[PDB]
Amino acid sequence: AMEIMRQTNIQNADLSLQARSKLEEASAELTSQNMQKVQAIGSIRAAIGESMLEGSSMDRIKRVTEGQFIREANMVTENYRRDYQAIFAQQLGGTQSAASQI
Amino acid sequence: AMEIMRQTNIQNADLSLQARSKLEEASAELTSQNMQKVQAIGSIRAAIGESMLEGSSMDRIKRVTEGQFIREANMVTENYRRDYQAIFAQQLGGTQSAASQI
Amino acid sequence: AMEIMRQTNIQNADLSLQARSKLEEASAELTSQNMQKVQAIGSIRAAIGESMLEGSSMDRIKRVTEGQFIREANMVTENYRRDYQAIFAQQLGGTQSAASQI
Amino acid sequence: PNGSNYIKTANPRNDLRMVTVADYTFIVNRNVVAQKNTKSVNLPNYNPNQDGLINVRGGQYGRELIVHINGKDVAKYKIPDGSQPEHVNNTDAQWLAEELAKQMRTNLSDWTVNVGQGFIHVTAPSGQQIDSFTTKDGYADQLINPVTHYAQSFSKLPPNAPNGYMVKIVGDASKSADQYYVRYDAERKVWTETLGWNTEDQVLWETMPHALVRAADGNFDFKWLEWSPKSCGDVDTNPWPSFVGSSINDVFFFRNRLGFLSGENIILSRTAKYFNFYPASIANLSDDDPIDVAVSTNRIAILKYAVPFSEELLIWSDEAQFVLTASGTLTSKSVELNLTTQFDVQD
Amino acid sequence: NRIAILKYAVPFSEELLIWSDEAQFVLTASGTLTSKSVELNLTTQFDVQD
Repeated sequence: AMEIMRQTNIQNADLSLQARSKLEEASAELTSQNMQKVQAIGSIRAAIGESMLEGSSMDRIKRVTEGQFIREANMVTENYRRDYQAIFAQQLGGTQSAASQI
Repeated sequence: AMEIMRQTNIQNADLSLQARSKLEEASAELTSQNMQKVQAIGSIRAAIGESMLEGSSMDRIKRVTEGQFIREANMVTENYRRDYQAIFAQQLGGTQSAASQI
Repeated sequence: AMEIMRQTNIQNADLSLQARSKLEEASAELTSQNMQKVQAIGSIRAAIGESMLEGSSMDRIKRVTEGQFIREANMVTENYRRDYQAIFAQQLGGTQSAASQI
Repeated sequence: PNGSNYIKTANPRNDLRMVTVADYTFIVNRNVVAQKNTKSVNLPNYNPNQDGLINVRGGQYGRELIVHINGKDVAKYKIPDGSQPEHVNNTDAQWLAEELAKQMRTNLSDWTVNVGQGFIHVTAPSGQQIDSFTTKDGYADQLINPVTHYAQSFSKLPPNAPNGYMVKIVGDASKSADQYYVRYDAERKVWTETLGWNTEDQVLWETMPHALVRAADGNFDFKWLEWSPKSCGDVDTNPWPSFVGSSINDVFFFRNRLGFLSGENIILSRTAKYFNFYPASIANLSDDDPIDVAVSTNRIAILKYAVPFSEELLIWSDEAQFVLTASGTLTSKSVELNLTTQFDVQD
Repeated sequence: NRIAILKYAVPFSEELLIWSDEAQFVLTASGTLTSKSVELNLTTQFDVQD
């Protein structure tokens, strides 16, 4: 039973390490989408500053593309949170089966 | 037999959680196709409003593309319903085999 | 032996359900190729009607593209029939091995 | 119908400028300014606080449920971790909700509690709001998602909801780019964007341009056109038309869209529907959006008149003349204004 | 912008011309004439009679 608890806890720590790697690669994905967002919104300013349109509807389009990037960021972080739910629940269920056999 | 009932029921609850995930990601797919549909039908209204065609045949082409997107939505929800049939029948068969061994 | 025959028959009914899903998704593939075919042959009529060439050779080219799509349909239905042969023969071999063990 | 007050002026000629497009000839008074109608707000003071939807999701068997109500725990039930095939009912959606909701009723009746196939709804307590709504049931909250009225994305919005509701999806507070309001309508399972909390949807109407139309009976009716309600969330995100302070100086049907030349703004109504002036939809650009543009140039310029022409409207202003030209679908994206002449004009 | 009865039409070749009482419009489509490409233009304004 000591070997069993040690093995299940090592698997749990492995899963937590997986969660760490997942969060940091999600951070690398978020920052890459950011690195795309900066260029995009820079292009958009450039456009607006050059045509003399100067309008609320013109600002509206800037806000539209900004909301697009924000939505993608939200999709990315929701993906991360779902993966976290998956791995947590998985380690939980494993610990439960091991506890029942114990 | 108690351990067996509990294990099969935990697997069934896992499958139900899976069904919940399937439905919400299907909702995220439907809403994304919607987010495409809005831009498409906006472009179509722009076209029709600008050419002075003023025709039922134009109205027909708008209805054609609208039906395109509606068929697409029906396709994705049919995919979801087939996946639901699959997972339900799978958990049912598993419970049946466990009941026979019990 | 009763459990064995029940299990093999449940697997066979699962395979028949797979055959049902296969035929209906093949129907959805055929109808989609049809939905492409209608647009294609409409474009072809438009072309032929426009020029005033009035040629048997243009009738020939229309028949050529029509035969293209017909061969495509025959290809997909042949794929379906091969898959049906595969699943049938598979369930037959399984039932045979189970019968030998019985 | 609806009076004839708008037409009156001391000098009819200078002030009443009009255009004609068959069914409805639009008569627009230069003199009378528009006003937002604040006596008709859609959402008076939507109480964001009162209602929370306890999401009903999968149980996960043994993981117990603790659901704080108004920050106070009253919802405690632990799923019977019993093997029995009959015992498996312990986790289905309706039953779990019932267990939890009746329990909410026991603690206090100030808030009314309900069961829905997908949800448990707290009716607003009459004077006391949910000061804070939180819950940690199960390891990852995989059973109950508190949803509130504010959430992170298109995701995390409950699947079934009451016949009317409001959810504002916000990316972050400082940038309002992704803010829009979503309402669930029950009859068709759908979620739609309807105007959000506390913003009125209509100008006073009377003050706006009135329209002269001809009845089918051969007599003519002066009438107030039914200008469109905005139907989008928040005052800031769906900008007020912005001709409201100003007189509507001339009215013009450039392209197919209706248009008002305002004090400094070409407010052009959505291009293919004549009267839906406010932005059609908040978070997805639609080229059938109206174009509200101001010709800043380098000198604030009032826009005195406009001439429709064909492919491109010309805008004449006191100290310069500018041409707005877009061959492609006239859209907010392609306006392309040019300042190309400098002769003067007078009143 | 004005309901116009269409009095006559003249076939021509590439593009039919439509003559109406108060304006003359040309329907032109070089590509396959289709609902998609009609492209009507109002380009002249002389009058016609019955």
